[PDB]
Amino acid sequence: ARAKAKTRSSRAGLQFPVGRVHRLLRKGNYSERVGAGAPVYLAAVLEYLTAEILELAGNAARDNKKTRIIPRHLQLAIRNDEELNKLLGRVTIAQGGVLPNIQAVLLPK
Amino acid sequence: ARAKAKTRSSRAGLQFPVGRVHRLLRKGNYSERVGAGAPVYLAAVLEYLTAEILELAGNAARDNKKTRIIPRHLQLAIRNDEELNKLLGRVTIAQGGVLPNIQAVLLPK
Amino acid sequence: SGPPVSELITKAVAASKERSGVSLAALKKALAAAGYDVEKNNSRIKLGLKSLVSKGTLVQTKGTGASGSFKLNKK
Amino acid sequence: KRSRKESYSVYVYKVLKQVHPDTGISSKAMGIMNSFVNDIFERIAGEASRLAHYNKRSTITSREIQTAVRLLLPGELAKHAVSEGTKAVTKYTSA
Amino acid sequence: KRSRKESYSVYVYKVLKQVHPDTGISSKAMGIMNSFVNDIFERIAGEASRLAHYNKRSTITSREIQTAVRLLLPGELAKHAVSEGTKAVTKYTSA
Amino acid sequence: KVLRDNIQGITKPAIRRLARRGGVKRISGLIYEETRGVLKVFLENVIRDAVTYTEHAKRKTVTAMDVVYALKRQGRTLYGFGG
Amino acid sequence: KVLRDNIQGITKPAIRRLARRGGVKRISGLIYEETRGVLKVFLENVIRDAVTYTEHAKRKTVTAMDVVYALKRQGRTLYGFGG
Amino acid sequence: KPHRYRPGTVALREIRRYQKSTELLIRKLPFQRLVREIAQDFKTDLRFQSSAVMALQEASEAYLVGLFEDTNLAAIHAKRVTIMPKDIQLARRIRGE
Amino acid sequence: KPHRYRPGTVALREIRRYQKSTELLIRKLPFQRLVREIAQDFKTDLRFQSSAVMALQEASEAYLVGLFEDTNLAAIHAKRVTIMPKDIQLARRIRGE
DNA sequence: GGCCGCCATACTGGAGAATCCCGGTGCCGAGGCCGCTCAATTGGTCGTAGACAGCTCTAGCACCGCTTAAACGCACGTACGCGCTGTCCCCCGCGTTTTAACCGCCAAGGGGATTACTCCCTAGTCTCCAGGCACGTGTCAGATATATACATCCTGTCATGTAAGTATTAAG
DNA sequence: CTTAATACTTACATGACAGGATGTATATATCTGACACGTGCCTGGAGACTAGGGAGTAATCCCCTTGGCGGTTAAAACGCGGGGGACAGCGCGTACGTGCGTTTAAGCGGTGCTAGAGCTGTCTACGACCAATTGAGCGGCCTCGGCACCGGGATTCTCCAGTATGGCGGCC
Repeated sequence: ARAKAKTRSSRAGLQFPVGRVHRLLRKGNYSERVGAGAPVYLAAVLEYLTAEILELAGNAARDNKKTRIIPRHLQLAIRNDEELNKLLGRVTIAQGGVLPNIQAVLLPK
Repeated sequence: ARAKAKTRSSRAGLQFPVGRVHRLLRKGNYSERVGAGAPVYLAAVLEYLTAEILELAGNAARDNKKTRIIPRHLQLAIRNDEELNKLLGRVTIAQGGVLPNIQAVLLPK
Repeated sequence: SGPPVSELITKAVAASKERSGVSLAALKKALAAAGYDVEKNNSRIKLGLKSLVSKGTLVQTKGTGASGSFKLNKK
Repeated sequence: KRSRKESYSVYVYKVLKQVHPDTGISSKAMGIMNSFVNDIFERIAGEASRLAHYNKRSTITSREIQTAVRLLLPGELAKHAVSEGTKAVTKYTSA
Repeated sequence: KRSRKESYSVYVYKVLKQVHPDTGISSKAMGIMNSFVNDIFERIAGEASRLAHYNKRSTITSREIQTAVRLLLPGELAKHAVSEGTKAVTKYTSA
Repeated sequence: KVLRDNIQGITKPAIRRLARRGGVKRISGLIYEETRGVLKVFLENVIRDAVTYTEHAKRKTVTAMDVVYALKRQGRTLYGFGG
Repeated sequence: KVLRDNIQGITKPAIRRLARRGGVKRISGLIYEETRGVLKVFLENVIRDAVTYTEHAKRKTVTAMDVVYALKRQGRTLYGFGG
Repeated sequence: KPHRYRPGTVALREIRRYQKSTELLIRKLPFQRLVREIAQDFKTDLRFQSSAVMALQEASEAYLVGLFEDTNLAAIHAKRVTIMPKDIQLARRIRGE
Repeated sequence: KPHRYRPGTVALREIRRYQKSTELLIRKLPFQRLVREIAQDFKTDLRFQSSAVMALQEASEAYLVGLFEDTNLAAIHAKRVTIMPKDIQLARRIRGE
């Protein structure tokens, strides 16, 4: 007489796997127990951040008239947001390129 | 009734508490199971490191004609060892001061 | 139009006659005090301040070319 | 066949279609996003472990995770992530 | 009525009197010792936890700590550190 | 009770003393207020972290252990304070 | 079998192009050997950690995930090869 | 005449003295007032362990010591003895601030 | 007379191009030879995945991006536009190594 | 000295090419479809973790009172940053030549990984003893104070390297 | 006689050498409190045994790395030139560096408060463990059109040649 087993991501109405995140925290050895709202809240934060960065990636790709995300778009999206730049200052992107960044003394008169 | 117990620090013949380091490893959330040679190995490493830095501090204190260590001696001992500086480049020391260091252009003539 | 800047520069250097000579800085600020342009004509002053050292009415004291000090000739 | 190697492809794919139904994504960008989600996951996990250490807590709860967010994540995106995380844990609390 | 607070006092005292029997101790220098012991212990323990994760080993043995010494401790000291560690595990197995 | 202009409480000669400890020979007049702003931003970040530690602990008094944790999470680890 | 000089295989025009990506327009004659030296020392700082991982893994084949760990240890966190 | 040292003599003497010295270089009471001031701007009536205030004091002092030696490295790299704000801005931005 | 660009014009065009570009600037196989060379200088006859070699390549290229950006900032602060190894040493010291 | 002409350099319009912008075209990652599996789940359950409550007691907070340290401000003074050319210097632009990198194509096996096996190895726990911290104290090393000695740095002083007028005398 | 060239005496700065004086280091008396040493205890470390699991070890295979072969031209590399850079020289307006008295508020010494920091009993919320079950997500495949690669015209870059203006140069 077992009821229908739904998913905690759908119970939060979210897309990241709450079960996988709670599993990885239980086996990642960061605490003995994990609070009930902790993986849901963590997954919500991660999904919200992923949502902004994917929106920025799609906007940058559309601005670059391309319909598929390339790592160039990801670097241009991350480095042009100040708070994400402070998040990912020391983070290396594979094949992302660099910002177009020239100093004013480097440009001619 | 019972065998008379020696500390595992005494079994190693080392001064650092093997039991205390072992329990701080097991309760520090690094692994649920810990191999036997790990805390004695780490404790020997720590005791040797403190032995070296205490030797350096003692010689520095005898240089300044002071019988007792001061954190000025600690600052002089850390900052004048290359590999210890590599260990503690980003570490701030309370009441330590800095090295006597004047740049060559700052000196007269 | 007006007179050429050679007369202006000679007046600027003859205004003071310090024992240590007028810098290019002090003389261009002196010419700006007169009202003569020193910003776009700095190439003209640039060539002039070596043409006059070469021509011998003025001699260069301590600097080289147009740098440093300048003083009047002996006679 | 081989053993299944779990990754974050399908969830990133769904969130991308939520924010952009029209566009595609490359597998290299997919791996970069997997590195992003794993990196921030481990950062927040280590920070919450440190807070559980400092508070001597056997359990990391959503208070700990919120604390780790507001420590790590800068400013207005952090307070937003608080807002959607709070809304999410409320509507998950109401099943 | 008070509660005990643990520190690394007597061990560093023993080690100093071994290397310098006539040298005294200031208390805030001893605080720097306790904080240094805690700092380096946490660094090596976190590195051992990460290596245990990366090799998928749920048990941290002396090999993990040896790797951590080879990583964090630079060179000459690390070589000496391996020397007392090998001699210590040998004499511990012999005892 | 309200505190208004204590950024000038860190005096200019105190900045000169620190620059002597930093080994600075000549200190411009613009150095002091820029220094005040830089330390303001730095200590604002530090106190943000350490307070966040404090209300996460459900405490009201700022303790030195929280100061140590906040400093070391910015890569500025301090010894001698129960860490 | 042995190799003796492949640091010069990292060619001068490659360094030129990298500084074009780095935004440097004029690259002194002394730059190239300085870059070779610093890339040299940094690459032992990387590969020492990576190999130490590898015989800690008891392997003989070097994986990229070892490079990822060695870089994130040195604060050089990599996106694009995890897992 | 009264004796008077040249510019730099007293400066270098203070430099060697404060490199020799280990005490705090900040007046403690206005520093405590300032940290209370700044922390009041986040949450009200906030209280401080005084030892934590002195800990913030030497942490601030040593952080500025590191910033100032980096600043002096920039200034001597700019061939100067007088430090100027672009030195500190360069140090912050290269260091990652 | 052939049309010839002023000094830096091709250099700044290359700057715009390679900042626009995302590809690697190092030849993969001599780089692989150097990796194997220094590997056998630590432990003889290691085997290397090719992806690890390109990962080392792109990590080195990212480091070079960072250190010439810091070096360019230093050289501008050093009132120069031709960078020098003194700038690289200064940036290396400021970064803490 | 005035007046008048001549060229250097800043403006100012013209031409060739590197790359962007438009098509065009085949193709191979994208993503969609399909089989698989393991992974999330769900509920009992069972032990347990932290919020709550109450207290308590102590160290920061507030208030106060001398007391000069230090800030402050003013003021002389020397040195600092750097602006601009000058002058040596040097590294990109261009172009060509060579050579091995790249491609792409093929052989072969090393160990990465996977499964199996059996063996170490260590956390836990009741209990037992033993050291290290809590706490108190007590006593000489260094802080502090007082009288000397060099440092040292500015100041005071003298010899020396260097620039210049006309006597004088020799030649027109 | 007139005139002119030089050398010698006369004028200017510069660096070389001695000395004090006060700040800073050097030698001697005090005291104190904090290092340091001695004591209660109870938490902490652990011996024995066990449960049970991770993990070392064999093997094999296959595929993914290593080894080799032919052809291109991408890349390296070498060198001439040219125009930019780097950095010193020197001066100058300045800009703190530093001497010094005041003020005052930090510093130092003294008093009362309670906020709250933290110890202790409760217990009720909490969240992991386990048998089973599934369904969504992952291994594999397979098409296709957005993109990879290719080709032609503009834009734009960008240098390069022809003009006012202004400084530079000459005569009567």
